[PDB]
Amino acid sequence: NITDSLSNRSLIVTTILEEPYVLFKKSDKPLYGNDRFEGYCIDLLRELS
Ligand SMILES: *[C@@H]1O[C@H](CO)[C@@H](O[C@@H]2O[C@H](CO)[C@@H](O)[C@H](O)[C@H]2NC(C)=O)[C@H](O)[C@H]1NC(C)=O
Ligand SMILES: *[C@@H]1O[C@H](CO)[C@@H](O)[C@H](O)[C@H]1NC(C)=O
Repeated sequence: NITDSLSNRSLIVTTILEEPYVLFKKSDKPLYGNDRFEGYCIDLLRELS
């Protein structure tokens, strides 16, 4: 239950925008916050969250 173990833990992740791991989100209208990104590391961080 590592899903239940880390609640109430707002964490801050930084990254570098050069990779195919993170190269924003492909859409006509830009989103904001964590939802404006996509890639290997972004959906990987969504999987880990
Ligand atoms: C986040 O905070 C809430 C506050 O309600 C926690 O909920 C309680 O968590 C404890 C265990 O830490 C349980 O024993 C209680 O039954 C829960 N409810 C009550 C009555 O508060 C929640 O678990 C916390 N989440 C974390 C820290 O991961
Ligand atoms: C996590 O907790 C849930 C309770 O809803 C339980 O069903 C599940 O088996 C737990 N996960 C592990 C790996 O024990």
